[PDB]
Amino acid sequence: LPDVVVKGLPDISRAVINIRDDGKRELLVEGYGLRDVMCTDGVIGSRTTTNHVLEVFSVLGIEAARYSIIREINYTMSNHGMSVDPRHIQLLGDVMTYKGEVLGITRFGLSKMRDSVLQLASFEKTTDHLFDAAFYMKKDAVEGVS
Amino acid sequence: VKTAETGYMSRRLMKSLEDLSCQYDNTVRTSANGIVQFTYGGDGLDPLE
Amino acid sequence: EKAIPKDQRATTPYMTKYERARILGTRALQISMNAPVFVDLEGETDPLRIAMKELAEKKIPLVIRRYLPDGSFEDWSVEELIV
Amino acid sequence: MLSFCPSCNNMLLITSGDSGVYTLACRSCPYEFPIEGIEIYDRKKLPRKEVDDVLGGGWDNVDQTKTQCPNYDTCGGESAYFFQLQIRSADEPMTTFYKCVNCGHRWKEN
Amino acid sequence: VRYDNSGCLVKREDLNKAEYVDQYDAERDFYHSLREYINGKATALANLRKSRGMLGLLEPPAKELQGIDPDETVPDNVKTSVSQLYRISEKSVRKFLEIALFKYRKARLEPGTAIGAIGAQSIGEPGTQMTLKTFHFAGVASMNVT
Amino acid sequence: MDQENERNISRLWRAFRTVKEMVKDRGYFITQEEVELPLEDFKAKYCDSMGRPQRKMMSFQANPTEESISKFPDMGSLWVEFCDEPSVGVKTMKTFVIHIQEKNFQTGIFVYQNNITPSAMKLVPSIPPATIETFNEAALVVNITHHELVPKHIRLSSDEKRELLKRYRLKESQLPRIQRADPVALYLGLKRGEVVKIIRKSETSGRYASYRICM
Ligand SMILES: [Mg+2]
Ligand SMILES: [Zn+2]
Ligand SMILES: [Zn+2]
Repeated sequence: LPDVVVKGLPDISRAVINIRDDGKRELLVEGYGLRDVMCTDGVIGSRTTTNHVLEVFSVLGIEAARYSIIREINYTMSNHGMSVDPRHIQLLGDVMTYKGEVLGITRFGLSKMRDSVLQLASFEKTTDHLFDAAFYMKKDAVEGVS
Repeated sequence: VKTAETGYMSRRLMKSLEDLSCQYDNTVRTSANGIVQFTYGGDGLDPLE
Repeated sequence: EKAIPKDQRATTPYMTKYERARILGTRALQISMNAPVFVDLEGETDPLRIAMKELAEKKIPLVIRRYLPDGSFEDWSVEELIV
Repeated sequence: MLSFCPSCNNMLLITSGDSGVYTLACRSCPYEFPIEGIEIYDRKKLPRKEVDDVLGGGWDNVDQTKTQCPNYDTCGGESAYFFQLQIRSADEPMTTFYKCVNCGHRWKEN
Repeated sequence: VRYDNSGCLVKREDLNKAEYVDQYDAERDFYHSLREYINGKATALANLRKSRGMLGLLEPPAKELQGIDPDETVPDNVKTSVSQLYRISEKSVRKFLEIALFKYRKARLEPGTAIGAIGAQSIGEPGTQMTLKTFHFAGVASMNVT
Repeated sequence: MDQENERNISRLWRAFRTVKEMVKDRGYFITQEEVELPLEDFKAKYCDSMGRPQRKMMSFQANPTEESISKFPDMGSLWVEFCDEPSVGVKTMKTFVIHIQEKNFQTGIFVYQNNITPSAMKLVPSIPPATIETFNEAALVVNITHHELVPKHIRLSSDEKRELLKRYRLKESQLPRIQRADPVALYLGLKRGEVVKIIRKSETSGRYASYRICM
């Protein structure tokens, strides 16, 4: 009994009121629900972003997903003094989101549209990819640098 | 720990952008001739320059 | 499979670094295969340096075939490609 | 609840008998504490969990130093928060990370 | 030219309507910024000239005596003073514009560039210099975001 | 209690405003006199005496405007309908499709309260002449189009799509894609093969346009 939720979204571990070195007391929450926080009363939904790219993608769109990707990566390397031209980050976001969904750089993500069984096997999971390609009678052309 | 952990990250990033090259019509395309960017960085400008 | 006519061309009129490197490599390979050179050597034996000299004099008899992604191509001679 | 029999000291439980009596029978031992208009209540306190004030910032307690940030043209910052780490082999010297007090721009001078 | 989305000319009232944004927009902003910089230099000279009493010719003149030089009434003193402080010759302006246009043209990305590989290494090389353990300034006491 | 009712009227008012904006920018005869509805005025027009919101007399007629009909010749009227029961049943969407077909509606907006039956997806795509778009009252409280992280998606007619595919000399497979059921694609009613112009802004490269094609 003394563990149940009566008030608030049951997605937020905790909320914490912050100050941006001014008289503005913004609050950032340690949760996994962005639409609920966006629609909560007294919160401006126009300016309300989460650092979770996949949460941005499912709520706002693939374009907002690539914006979130670019801002997150840039900020991440801006807190370590890594001066990278933003065009590289823009290209990373564009290659991550140009399929209409946020595709990772993980092995599962690489199987996006490449169809290059040689490149996939060189990357990782050689035998299963090769055998699936041989079973499916895949006809991959030789176009990639790998 | 960072050595190997970061080593794969760089290789993985390359594997994804291995065949992305600026074309002669000023578009960034995959090896499948599919468009990723209609103009590099929305500018067409080389960061090296 | 259709060459763009010379009167109009959308590609850049400037030579890229890759175009220059590949032109120098091709010309140097030709010279190393005993092709005649159209520059005054002044005692130079290296085919690569002979090719650089011809490029400086713009006397390399090669053209660059730039394929557009749609399959067409426009031809740019080494002379007309400005550096 | 957390109560035990006086005979066998085993944990007492509530069982429903005839007429639905909520007697505190002890399993494993013939012990029967019936309820005759008597209230068995177990109260345990719970924390109040008071409010928590603004997180703000405690940058006053962070080691500063006299270094001008790379973005000196935009912000004239002569000071920068620092911390030193040896993120090289033990033959290279230590690495110092900076953060301008005027703009917050971070950089590592090594 | 900024053709429409269907290939027509814009009406000069919908020039910046934001549905006709296309390529060449970065070039247009570059040209406008060049004009703004030259305008700043010219306005500085004009403010100096009008601070010397003589006419600050920010705008071209238009009158019957427009042909004559409006610096004749100046007694040869503040004229040489102004030429001492700011003296922008036409050759200087043309040289600056030549340099700026040449640099903008040279800054364009060259076709055939392995831009994807360059971006991958530009995002990955700074990634080998940062710790996987998040190291913070001692005393911030902020949330432990990775 | 009174708090639940007050929150509910405010929330459904926000949802109604978002729906009105969504049908406005999709291109239809809607203006600010019905978009910027004072919550009190909306309450004094769609909330009755004892104060319960009723969601049957806000279903309105949306008609194409002159510019929209000129650009897109095939665009009929829109029906936006709000559900009442928490769980949508077979009968309600059946009579909704009945209304669509008996009044010859090109498209229809369904905005339910809480949840939709798993059997609805087997009954909803059965409409040859029309299309059904399925929305939640809680999912459109704030329209994502007004978010700062969402660039201006601009839907292009078939003429503009053909011109774009020829200016770059492209097939449709070469364009970047945008998903069906993507939050912005659902907002604009993008159908498969509908190229949308995206006006994105960058800090270091200014305002520029990209394009995406709907699957
Ligand atoms: Mg060493
Ligand atoms: Zn006992
Ligand atoms: Zn600074």
